[PDB]
Amino acid sequence: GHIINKGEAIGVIAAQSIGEPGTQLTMRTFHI
Amino acid sequence: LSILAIAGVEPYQEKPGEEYMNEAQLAHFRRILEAWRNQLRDEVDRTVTHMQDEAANFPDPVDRAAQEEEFSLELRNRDRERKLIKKIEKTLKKVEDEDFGYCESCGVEIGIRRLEARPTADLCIDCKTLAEIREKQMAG
Amino acid sequence: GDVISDGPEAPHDILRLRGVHAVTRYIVNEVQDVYRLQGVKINDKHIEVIV
Ligand SMILES: [Zn+2]
Repeated sequence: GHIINKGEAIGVIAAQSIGEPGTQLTMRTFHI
Repeated sequence: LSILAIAGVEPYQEKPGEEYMNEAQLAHFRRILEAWRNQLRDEVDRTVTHMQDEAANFPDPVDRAAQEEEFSLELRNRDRERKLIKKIEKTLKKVEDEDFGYCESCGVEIGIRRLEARPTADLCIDCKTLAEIREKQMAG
Repeated sequence: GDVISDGPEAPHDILRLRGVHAVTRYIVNEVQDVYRLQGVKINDKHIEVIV
């Protein structure tokens, strides 16, 4: 819970977080 | 028809010497159109709350395809309702512009009782049917 | 940076005409709109590193 540490490779862990739930999105083309 | 039910509107009834399109009639279709529009707005809005709960919970690999199947039916329909709302809005412009009740191809007038079933009707049966025939030939 | 016509606009514009902080805010909300429409929580932090 503390602040991000020096050296943590935040670029990767950022990317992962976005790409994991991608399975739950509709890959057709929803139009609201 | 649950459409006529949604509004507190009852099928109209053209009286003996009633002029064609009058104030009372456009007030009649406005209530139905807004209520129909208000009902459609609630369907697109509700649906999403269920839609947001399923996407948050992760299904088991086995039930991803079964869960997804119900999602696709909803999605397709919604875009049609968006089209329907846009058609209603387009029809709502015809009332304000005082050009409601007549065929768009030929000047012929569209039936009063015909408009109560589907207030968004744009053509008379002759032009509309002919259009559907051209369709099957120009498409396939 | 005003709307001179309507319809969606290209992110290439927003950065140029409205600002680095403007385009970044366009993306984060319009991507989260798709995820948040689906009930998925992804902290803006991440989307920002991509930006
Ligand atoms: Zn006609």
